[PDB]
Amino acid sequence: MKTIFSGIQPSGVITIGNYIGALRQFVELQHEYNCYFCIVDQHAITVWQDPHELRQNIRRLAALYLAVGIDPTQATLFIQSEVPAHAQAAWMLQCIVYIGELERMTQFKEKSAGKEAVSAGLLTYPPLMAADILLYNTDIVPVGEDQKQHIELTRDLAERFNKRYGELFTIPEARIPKVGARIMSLVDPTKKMSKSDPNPKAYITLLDDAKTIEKKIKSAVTDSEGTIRYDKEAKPGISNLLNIYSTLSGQSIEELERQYEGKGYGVFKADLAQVVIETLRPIQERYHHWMESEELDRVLDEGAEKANRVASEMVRKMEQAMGLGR
Amino acid sequence: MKTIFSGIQPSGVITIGNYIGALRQFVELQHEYNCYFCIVDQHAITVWQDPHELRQNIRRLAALYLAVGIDPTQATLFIQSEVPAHAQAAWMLQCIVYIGELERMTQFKEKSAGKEAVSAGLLTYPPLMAADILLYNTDIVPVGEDQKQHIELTRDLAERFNKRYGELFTIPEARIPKVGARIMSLVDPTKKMSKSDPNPKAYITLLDDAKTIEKKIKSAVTDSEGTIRYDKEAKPGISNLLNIYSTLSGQSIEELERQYEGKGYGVFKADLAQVVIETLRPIQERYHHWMESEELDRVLDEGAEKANRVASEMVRKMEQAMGLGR
Ligand SMILES: N[C@@H](Cc1c[nH]c2ccccc12)C(=O)O
Ligand SMILES: N[C@@H](Cc1c[nH]c2ccccc12)C(=O)O
Repeated sequence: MKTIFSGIQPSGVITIGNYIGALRQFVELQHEYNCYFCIVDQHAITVWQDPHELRQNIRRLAALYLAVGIDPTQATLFIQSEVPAHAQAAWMLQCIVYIGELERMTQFKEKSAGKEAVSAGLLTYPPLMAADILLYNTDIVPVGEDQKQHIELTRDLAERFNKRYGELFTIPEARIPKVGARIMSLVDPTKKMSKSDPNPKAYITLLDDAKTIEKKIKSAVTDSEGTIRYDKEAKPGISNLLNIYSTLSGQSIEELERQYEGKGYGVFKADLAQVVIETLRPIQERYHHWMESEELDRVLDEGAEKANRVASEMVRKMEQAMGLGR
Repeated sequence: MKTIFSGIQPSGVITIGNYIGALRQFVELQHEYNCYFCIVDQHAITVWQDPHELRQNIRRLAALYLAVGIDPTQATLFIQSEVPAHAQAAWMLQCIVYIGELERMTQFKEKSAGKEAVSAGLLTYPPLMAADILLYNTDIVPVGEDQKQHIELTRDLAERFNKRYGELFTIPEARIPKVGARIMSLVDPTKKMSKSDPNPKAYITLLDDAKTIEKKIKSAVTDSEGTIRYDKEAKPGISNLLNIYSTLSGQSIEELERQYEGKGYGVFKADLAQVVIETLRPIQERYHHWMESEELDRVLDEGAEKANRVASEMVRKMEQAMGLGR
């Protein structure tokens, strides 16, 4: 089948927005395509991290990905650092990428007006990300609007390498998410929902307990009209809430409007709070079952193992072309 | 015992000056100290390389080191790329080093007034070099006046890592060769002898054949005072020769001076030429023996093994501290 590579920054918290926009759809994709889900812990180290928190967030993320419904026998789930080829191929590519290319990256602006105290990791992480991708001959890389820049560079490195040393890598394509909706902040309906929002009331986490989901939805910003009708502009807040309600319950927007006809936001919010709790419940159940189970490790184990099989043969061929070793 | 780490760039052409200044001393030292001789092929790739050449020079140099007298049961001799812990540890170190430190690196001058098209690996090989040294707890690194700068950085990185994560690394020390024998070039006695000299007659290669040694020596530059007397200033050429002669035949400089009291440069050169030929003879043989012998790879294999055995361990500990993997 076609291959798909997806790197996951270990951070132990993914929003209902991530779930709805991309994650959820993967459970389907994993039968049509050959998926790889790498918990890129080496990339997470480019910025300060607490060792214990990071070690923890790596298990959390794997627990949660399985909990959501990723099948470890169908797809491949693994931790980046337990597959050495990543770092090995990262070095080889660093050697074919020019400094300029990495400097002119619309993300290295992190150098902040004379910071200087920036890890070289920040500057060099793109060639590692190219490795993550290229090592498995991936075809599609499900990234957002923002990442596109990195995809292009890996595409460039792939070809540069191919022409200099021979046809080895597959040029990857940056495919966008399905969504067709987008989940906005509950506190500012114009802004997009994210884990990195300074206000916790802005998002709902797949591990938020009922009491907290109840609390956050009540607070979600609506408007003064008092009617449950879809209106992108004019009624941003309601329209968002309706969007969340609809994708999770399977009921149309037209349907939900008709249902909440002469009802106000008070009950609407109380209803939504429920549909969310009813939807996260099994996930939070399964998740804890995975955090307790030693079967988790056995999964990561065969994950790496399956990944290593391919990565290695790729590096072998890379070292072969470059002229390294024997 | 104490550990000594030495990275060797693959070039297959080491001069009689390198030999006299460092190599020779190791055939002895390898019995007291724990020595690692790493053929840094990953570093050699930061600049344009031809696959065949690099692949070749790696053998040639392994052969050479054994020929000169490195006892593989006593010391460890391995190729860099064959021990993954090097790249792995290189990445983690790139993450605790700031971009400034790498730019203010007095060697990055190869940036050519803004040539811009330089391999990022060029800007980043210092962290790899720190890896190489640090992975083996090495106490001493025999580098010349030229590399000092890099040893300073690795001393720094090592110190930084230890403070953040705890005592793990030995802060190495750069210990130079035994002073007195600084072998200048055969054509310019104020210039140092190097494989990188554009005039072939400025140096003698451990594999230079008799006819070539004879011709280069004869053309060695001398003064007109026509006496075989040591004179650092005034008589540079003769003092160089007297140094090459002395260090090889074991005679004292004065001994040679007296022994030549009423002789000219014609005979002195004819004598020197043969004592050089006599010294390389067994090396050139042992070198060809090793080259075609399949035992070479076996030696390299047990080198990887021994190296990896320690490297893997140190990486495991580094990953532990940084918070990577499981
Ligand atoms: N920084 C990217 C990095 C990344 C690493 N490996 C990947 C694989 C696929 C897509 C992105 C990546 C992100 O968080 O998305
Ligand atoms: N550039 C140094 C690099 C080096 C790599 N690995 C090393 C290990 C020890 C000392 C120096 C190094 C040289 O050619 O000498």
